[PDB]
Amino acid sequence: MFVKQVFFDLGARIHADEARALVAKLLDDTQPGLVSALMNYMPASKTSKTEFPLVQFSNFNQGFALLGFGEVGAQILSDATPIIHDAMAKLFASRGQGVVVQVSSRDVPLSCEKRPYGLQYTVAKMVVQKKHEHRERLANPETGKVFLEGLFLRSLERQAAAVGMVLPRDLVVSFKGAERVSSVKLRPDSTLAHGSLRHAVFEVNARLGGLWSVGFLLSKGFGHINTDLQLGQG
DNA sequence: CATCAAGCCTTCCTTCAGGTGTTGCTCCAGAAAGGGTGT
Repeated sequence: MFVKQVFFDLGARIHADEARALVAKLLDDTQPGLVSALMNYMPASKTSKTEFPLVQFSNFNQGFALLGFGEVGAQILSDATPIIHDAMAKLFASRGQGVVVQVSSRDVPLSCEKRPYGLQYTVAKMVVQKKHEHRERLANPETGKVFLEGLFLRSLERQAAAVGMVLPRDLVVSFKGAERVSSVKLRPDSTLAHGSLRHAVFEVNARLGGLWSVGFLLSKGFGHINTDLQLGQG
């Protein structure tokens, strides 16, 4: 259907995972149901859900941003916005002179159509390795290529299934190359790290008309970009 | 290339003129009786 994008401006850039950690800490004391819905927690305990994250953070040049996929995530985002905005207002008025928190909103629709010609899409900060077997597949390009093709196709399929719209199942994908290889950290000052691709280029015969999320670590603002910008971006 | 506004308001009838004159029925619904005249 549609995905709603909420932009939060504080005058300074904070990273999406750091904003996720910061957002949880300020509201930990009060209103726990709002935090449970925002982070996609299970309704009983603190453990997050296994399924597709409806609410995820993203990147914003002067702050961070929220993505709510579908009507449920849009409603969760709709009820979350004033409490979170007041939380940054009190947090940034507690210290310093004070800064005006500035909000923005968009309701981006989602669409997909199959075309008989290849189309190019580039994704930045792409996490691909999460067990040892995926590290073994990444050593040889032939057996890592088909793994990446299946990962991209299953990512598109699970996002189409979670948003509630039908995706044609005759899509063919192709992967050209990635600019860099870098690690990501789950928590700061932790020895554990996950391998990741940087500026990866993919080619799909079909076209996409909105925000699309691919791969793992979707709730940390990793590996989603606006396709509607990328039609004819060059 | 996608949203982002994607109207608000308040007006939202007013006054008389809102007939006048005239027509407003007529007539006949008998049948001898005394004269003619025409076949």
